[PDB]
Amino acid sequence: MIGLVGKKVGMTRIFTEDGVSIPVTVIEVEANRVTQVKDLANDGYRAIQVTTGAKKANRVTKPEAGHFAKAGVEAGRGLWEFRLAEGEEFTVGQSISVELFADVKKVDVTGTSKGKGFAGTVKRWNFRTQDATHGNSLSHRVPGSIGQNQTPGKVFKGKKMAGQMGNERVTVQSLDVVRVDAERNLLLVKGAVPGATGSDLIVKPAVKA
Amino acid sequence: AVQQNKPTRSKRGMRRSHDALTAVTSLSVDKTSGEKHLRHHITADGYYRGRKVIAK
Amino acid sequence: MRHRKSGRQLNRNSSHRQAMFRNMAGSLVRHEIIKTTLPKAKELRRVVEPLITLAKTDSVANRRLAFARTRDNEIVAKLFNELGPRFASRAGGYTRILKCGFRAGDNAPMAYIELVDRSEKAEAAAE
Amino acid sequence: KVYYHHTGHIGGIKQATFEEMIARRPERVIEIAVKGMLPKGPLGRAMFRKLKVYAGNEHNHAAQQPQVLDI
Amino acid sequence: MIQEQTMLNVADNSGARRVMCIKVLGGSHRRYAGVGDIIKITIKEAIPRGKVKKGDVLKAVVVRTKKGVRRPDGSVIRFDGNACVLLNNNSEQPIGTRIFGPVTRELRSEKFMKIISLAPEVL
Amino acid sequence: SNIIKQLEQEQMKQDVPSFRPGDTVEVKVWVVEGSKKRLQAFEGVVIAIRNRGLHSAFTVRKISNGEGVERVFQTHSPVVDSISVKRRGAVRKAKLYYLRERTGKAARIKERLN
RNA sequence: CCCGGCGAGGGGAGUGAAAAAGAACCUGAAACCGUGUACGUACAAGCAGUGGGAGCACGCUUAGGCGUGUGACUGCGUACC
RNA sequence: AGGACCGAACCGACUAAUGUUGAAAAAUUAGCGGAUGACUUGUGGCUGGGGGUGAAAGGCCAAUCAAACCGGGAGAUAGCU
RNA sequence: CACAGGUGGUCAGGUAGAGAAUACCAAGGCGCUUGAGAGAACUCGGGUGAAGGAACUAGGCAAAAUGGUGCCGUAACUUC
RNA sequence: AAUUCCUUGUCGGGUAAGUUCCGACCUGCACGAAUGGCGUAAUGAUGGCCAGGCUGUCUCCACCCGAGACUCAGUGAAAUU
RNA sequence: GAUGUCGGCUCAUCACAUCCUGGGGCUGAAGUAGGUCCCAAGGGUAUGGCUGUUCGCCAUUUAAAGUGGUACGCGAGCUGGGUUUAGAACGUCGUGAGACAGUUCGGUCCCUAUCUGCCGUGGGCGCUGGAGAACUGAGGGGGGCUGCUCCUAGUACGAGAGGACCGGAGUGGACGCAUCACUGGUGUUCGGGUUGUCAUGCCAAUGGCACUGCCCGGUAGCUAAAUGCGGAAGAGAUAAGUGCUGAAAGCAUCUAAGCACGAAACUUGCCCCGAGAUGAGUUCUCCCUGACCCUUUAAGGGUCCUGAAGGAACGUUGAAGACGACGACGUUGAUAGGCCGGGUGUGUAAGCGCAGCGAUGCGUUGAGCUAACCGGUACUAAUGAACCGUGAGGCUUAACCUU
Repeated sequence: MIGLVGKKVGMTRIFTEDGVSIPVTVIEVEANRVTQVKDLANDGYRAIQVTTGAKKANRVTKPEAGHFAKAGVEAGRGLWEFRLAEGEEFTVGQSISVELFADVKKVDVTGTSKGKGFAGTVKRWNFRTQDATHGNSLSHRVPGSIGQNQTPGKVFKGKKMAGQMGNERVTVQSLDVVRVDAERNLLLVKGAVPGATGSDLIVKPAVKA
Repeated sequence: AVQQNKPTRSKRGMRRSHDALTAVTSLSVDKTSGEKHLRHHITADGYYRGRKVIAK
Repeated sequence: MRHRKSGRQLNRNSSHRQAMFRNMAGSLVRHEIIKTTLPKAKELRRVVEPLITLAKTDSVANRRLAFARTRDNEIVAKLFNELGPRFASRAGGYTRILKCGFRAGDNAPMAYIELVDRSEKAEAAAE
Repeated sequence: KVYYHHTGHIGGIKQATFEEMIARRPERVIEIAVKGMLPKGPLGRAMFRKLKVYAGNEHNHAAQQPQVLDI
Repeated sequence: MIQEQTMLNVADNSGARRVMCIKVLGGSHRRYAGVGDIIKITIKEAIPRGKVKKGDVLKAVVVRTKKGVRRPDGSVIRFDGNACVLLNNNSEQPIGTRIFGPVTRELRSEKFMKIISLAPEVL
Repeated sequence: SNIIKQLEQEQMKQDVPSFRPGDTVEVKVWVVEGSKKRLQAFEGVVIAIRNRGLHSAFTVRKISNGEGVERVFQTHSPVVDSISVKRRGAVRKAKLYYLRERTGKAARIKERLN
C-alpha cells in the first residue's frame, strides 16, 4: 500500500483528559488527484502516479503541463509515484485522504531529509571539540584521524567525514500515530517529521512488523 | 605540504580546466530600442525601464 | 545554512552598521539619489521607509523618534513639512532600488537608489 | 563457492550464498565462473562483452536465427 | 549527578550542611542525569542524633534541582538549588522523617506517603 | 497553507482572566493521588508574562518563607480547579527576578491605584 | 600615419646590403610559454619502452603490400648513478 | 630616613591565551614584579678572543657566542668519505 | 621593510576617581591602506551560557572572576 | 623526608579518591650538625594538598559578530623538484 | 644522505581462539541452578583519583566490566608530560672534572594538500532525433544489542524447600536517527534601563561613542542539557545436535542414498543511494513532417531559408546550500523590501495637564514601539529581447505495411 504526500505545518503540546500532555506534530492531509494510474497491463511495471497538491505553476514546461492536463486538473505542485499491494487500484476519482490512517496505529514516515546547510565536520557526527588551550598547533577543533598507517595505506569507505546531507529521505520507521481527525483533516503524529517547518513530506503507513 | 617530483605540463593544464573563464552566451539589446545594453542592469542613459540612472 | 531567516548584518559591528546607515541616510534626504552595494542598498531602503511612515502626519512624538534614529536637523525639517504630505498617499514603497551594475573600484554588485516619484535629478557626474 | 569480496565496509570477510547466485541474477553462476578464465584487466573486458545468458529460456535473438551448438 | 563528583545540599534531619554525590543511579554509561533520576550519596558531615554518620554510603532521590524538574504536563517546578533526601540503601522510602526546603508535586505517590505530606514548609 | 503560527491563535482560550506582571493570584489544583480525590492551593506572586497560545501558564513564585520555589501551572490543564485574580501589583518590568532570594514579605504587593 | 590618458608597447609609411641589423639592435641553441596542422584521448589503467597493428594525411608507392608521420587497440615487460 | 610597599608615566617579562612558511631580534593581549632605589639612565671614555668583563649562566663581547672578525700561513691534514 | 620591536630632555586643560590608573574628552595628532560579500566548516580575534565547578590536562587558565572609598567587626602566628 | 636499593613501605587524615601531599614508626637507604643541623616571623611573579568564590578548559555542546578560508575584484609568493 | 620511542583522548579499523542474548550435547544433570560444553563477527561492551603511564591501589556503575593486531593504530591531530633534561639542587660517589634507568622545580615540535585515498559537490561525454517528468532493481551498505518483572508456569519433576523456555506484554539501559512544541541555551537584524563625556543654539527631553559601552528581558531560527523512537512478524539454506528409515559391517548406527526438525550469523524480510546494467531499461508527458552544391557517402562537408519542445546565461531571491546544483520565480509575478491583519516580545513613547519641598510620580497611554514566521497588498524592482537547440532522425535477419 501507498503513502500520502503531506505538509509539515504545525507543532503542538496538546492536553488530554488525564492531566497528561502529548507533544505532537500536525500534518495537513490533502486528497490524491490521479494522473493515469499506471499498472502491469503494460510491462513489468507496477506503481500509481499521484499529485496531492497545486502551484500557481505559471513557469512550468509543457511535459509537466500536459501531465496535469490528463490528471485531476490542479496545475500541480509536482509528480510523486508509489508502489502498491493487494491487487490493482480503482483508477479514477480515487481521492485517498484521512481514511488511509483510520486503521493505521504506527507509520514509517519517509522524509525529504533535513536541510541543515553544511552539517559537515565535527557537528553532523557529534564528535568531541579538541582542547581550546595548550597551544595545540593551529587547532581549537578537529574531527580525528580517518585511517591508520602504511599496512592498509588508505582511508576505508563509510567513514563519518565532512559534506552536506544530499537531502535523500531519512525514515525513522514505526513511530505512533496518536490520532486521525477527519473533516478538519489533521493527522496528529507523535514523533517529528524531517526538515525545517513549512517542508513537504511523505507520511506513508508502516512497512514493518 | 611539498611535492614528490616536478609535475608534467599536461597536469598543470587539466588542473586549470574548470577554473577557466566561461562564455557569456551572447548579449542583450533593449526590447524597445536600438540602444545597447548591459544585461538586466541599467545603461549609461538610464535605459532598462526608462527613468534615469548613472549620470557620469 | 541560514534557514527560515531574513535580512543582513553586512561588514561590521552594530555601532558601525548604525553609524554608516546614519551617514548614508543623512546623505539620502539631501541628495535625492545615491549608489551602493545591493545587500547595503536594501538595508538603506529598509531604514528610510519607516522614517517616512512616522512623517505622514504631524505628531510631536513621531517627530521626536525621527530625530532619535537619525539625529540630524536637515532630515527632520525635510521630513513632515516637505516630505510628509508627499508620501502620505502610499502605504509602503515610498522608494525603489534600481540595479545599476557592478562597482568600478572592484566589482561588488551595486544598485542606484531612487525615490518613487523622483524625476527631477542632477545630470552632474559621479565616481 | 561463497564468492569472497570486501567492497569497503564492516568487520568480517564478506560472502554470498550459492543459492543467491541461482535465485537472483540467475546467469551469475556461469558468469563469474567463465570470468576467471579471461586475461588480467582490460583484454578480459574486451573478450567478455560478447557473452550473454539472460534469466533463462526467454532469449531475444530470435530474429538473428542463432546457430545451434552441441557440447 | 550532572558531572562526576558534585556536592549538594542536605534535605533531611539525618545529617548536616552538605553532602557529595558519588554516582548517578538508574542506569550506566551515563554522564548526565534526567530530572526523575535516583542519585548515590556519601555523607561528608552528619549530625550526632540523625539517622546516619560521616562516610556511610547510601542511595537517595532528588527533591530539588536548580535546573528544574518535570514530567506530567512537561511544566517545571524550578528551584533555588540542588537538594537530596537519602533513601534506605536496599529497602526504599526516605530515611529521614523531616524534609528541609521546598518539594516537588511529582513525588505524590504510594511510595512517598511519608515525605510530601509533612507540615514544615511548601505543602 | 495559512495554518503555520495560526494554530497557536486557534487553540488559544478566551475565557481567561486579564493580567499585568506582579499580579498575585491563586492556583487551586488537585493532588490526584492513590484512591482519594482531594484539592490544594498555591498563592504568591507571578514573576512572568504568560500568553503562549495553547502552552499559556501561570508562572507563580511563592517566595514567602523558606528558600525560593517557582511553580508553573498550565492554564489548559484539566486538573486546574479555580483561578482568582486578587491583588494587582506593580513592578514596571516584565519580570520580577531580583526578588528570588528574598522570601520575607516579597509576595504581598499592593493594589496599584490611580 | 593608426591605436591609448598627456601613457606603455607594437604596426603601417619611409630608411639600409641587411631591421629574419629597429636602438637591451652581432648569427643563435636548450630550458621557457604559446599558436597552427595532422592524427589521438568518454568499455576507459602501472618506468610510458619494446613487439604486433585497424585507421588516417602526404610520397605519380614505379600498386607490388612499401616510405614518412601519427595511431584506436593489445601480447611482453621492474629507471640510471 | 628607608637596599619597604599598591602603582602609572618609565623599565622588565614569573605565568597564561595566541603566534610558530609571525608584523616580531617572544612580540602581542591579560594576569604580574622593580619605579622615595643595589631603580630607571642621557652624554663622553676604556680593557681585544681560552683575552677581556661577570651579585655565576662555562653569561656577554658590531642584528651572533661552552670558542668574535678579517688578512697571511693554506692547496693544514685525512690514516677517511 | 612606511617592521604591532628599541629609544634621552622639556611643557602641562576637563567629569568620576587616590593620580600622569583607567571609559570618554578640550587644543591637536590621526584612519597603522586590500575591499565588499557570505550569517559555510574551520583558523585567528571578539561575545555568551542551564546544571555542575577543573570533574579538561603534565598543569586553573589568557575569555570570565578579585580590585575603589566611607564605616562596623576582626583569627591562629609576629622580630609588631 | 623536595633524601628510602626494596617501595606506589606501614598506619591515620584529607578524600567519591590518593604512586603525590602531610603526620607518626623503625622492620633506620647510604639521614646527621658550616655543599651545615633543630626552629621562626617577615618576604617571593616560588612548589604540593584541600574546600569554598568564580569561570565553555570540560562533562556536552549550541548560537552570534568580524578578519582570513570561502564568494566577487586586484596583485601574486613558498617549502619543494 | 633518518623506516622516529612510551601511556591516554578524539577519531578509528580489521582477526574470533565470544564479555553477553541466542540454538544444542553430556553430567557424578530429577527440575532449577551449576560443573562440563560445541556453533556463532551480528550488536551493545562504564567513571573519578593519585602516577609521565598502560598495569596498580581505592571509591564507584551495570546484567556486564571482553580476547588480538595495526611505523606495538592515530606528533604533514592533540598533551609532548616522561624518556635525553643542557641549568639548579636533594640523595650518592671520587683529590677532581662528572655521573646515576634513585630524586625534586619550571621550560619550545615545524610543514598553506602537487599525485594518492576518503566524504561531499560540480564540469565533459554517452544510452541512437531531441526534450522534460516519474521510476524498476542488476548492485552495495544501514538497523541488528541487552536488563527488568507480569503472564507463560507453582506445572512436569522432587523427600522437601524449590521449579524453566518459547510466545504475548509493558518498560529501563546502551546504540542510531530525526525534531524545536515542551524545557533550557543563544539570538551585534526587537524592546527597555543606565554610568560618563561629547552633542542637538540652551534646558525640560534626546542622541554619537565607550568590547554588541555596560546591564536586564527577547522573536523566528538553530540546538541538547530537552523532545519522539526503531531495534520486526515471517521465509530459506543450515551449524553443533535429536532422529526416523538404512548401508559400508545380514545388524547396529545423526548419513552414505532417503525424509521431519534444528541460532540473532549467512540468503533475506525492515531502511537507503542506484541503468555507464555498453547486455545502457521500462513507462509517461511535449515538439520539430524545407531545399541545393560536393566528396570517403548506414555518412560527412558546405549554404540559403530557418530552428519547435526545451535549455543556459542573466535576475530578484528561497522553508535548498561553500561554489554550484536543487527550488520559488522576472509583471502570467507574494521572489524580496516597504506596508496592512495575525503569531510571539517589551514595560508605559516626546509633548501636555496635575500633584509635590524637588528628584520624581500619576491621568492622557494596558501606552508606544516590534526581527527572521504566516497570509494579504503589484506600492516597488526584476526590457523579460537575443542566443544554443532545427525541418520526423542507421544497418541487417525475422514479423508487418499490395512487401
